[PDB]
Amino acid sequence: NRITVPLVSEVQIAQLRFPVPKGVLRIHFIEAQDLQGKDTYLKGLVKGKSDPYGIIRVGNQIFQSRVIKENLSPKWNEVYEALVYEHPGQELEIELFDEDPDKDDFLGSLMIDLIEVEKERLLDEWFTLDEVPKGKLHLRLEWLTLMPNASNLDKVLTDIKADKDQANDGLSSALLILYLDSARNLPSGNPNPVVQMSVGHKAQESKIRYKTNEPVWEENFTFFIHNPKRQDLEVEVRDEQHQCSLGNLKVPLSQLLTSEDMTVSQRFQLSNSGPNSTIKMKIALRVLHLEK
Ligand SMILES: [Cl-]
Ligand SMILES: [Cl-]
Repeated sequence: NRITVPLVSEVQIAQLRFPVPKGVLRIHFIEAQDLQGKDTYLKGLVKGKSDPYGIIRVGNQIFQSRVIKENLSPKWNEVYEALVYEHPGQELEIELFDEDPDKDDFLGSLMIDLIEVEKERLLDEWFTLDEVPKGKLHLRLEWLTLMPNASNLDKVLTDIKADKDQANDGLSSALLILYLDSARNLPSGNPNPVVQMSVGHKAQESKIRYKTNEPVWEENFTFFIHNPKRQDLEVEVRDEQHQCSLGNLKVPLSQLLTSEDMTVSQRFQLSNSGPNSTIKMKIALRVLHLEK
């Protein structure tokens, strides 16, 4: 005969690791001057119709500028946003081409070291193009860091408004980083649950889970955010089998602006779902900031 007291505690069985951006590089693709024109043997009629455009690379992210026609001093005035991760020796790569009817001619290249850009926070400079006889490109580079509070949001939003360079998909004042853990007690008692997350027009999807009302995903996602004060995270759970909804969740990102470290982590009640139907997530907001 015994009286038994079990000594139980929470133990870390394992650990998921996901990459996170070290920051956001805002790239102003402004203009070039004195680019290489098209060669001829003797001088003649015409000078050669050059139509420059640029390809910009940061890691896996690629950006393509507009083609401006018949001009060796192109003026694009465009702006792109690239996520930057820890990756030693990583560079901003730029190649300029002439849009031709056949093979597009090469108009020069540029390779800038990021950890140099990070160090400078803000550049606004002319660079002499590499691998060409002549040509210079005008860039303005902003290295933006992640802040764990909304104290400076108001100013970046006004800067976004004042910035008049062309942005294909607008500019961002924040990143949304979230962890999709699992869901409980989904409808019917099975479906093949899949989650679709969106902020406005940005959309991303989880993997499919099969024949379960208790799906586990353990996936992480990152979204560019235009304006947290306005935008909602929309979460829809669907049955891949029958393409219908299993419930959804709308989360105004403004709620995060007033939370500790702008992060909430909880079980969320699903609407348009069963009773006690829920989804477990972590959701964090980080405001993009240019400091000195
Ligand atoms: Cl490239
Ligand atoms: Cl995005």
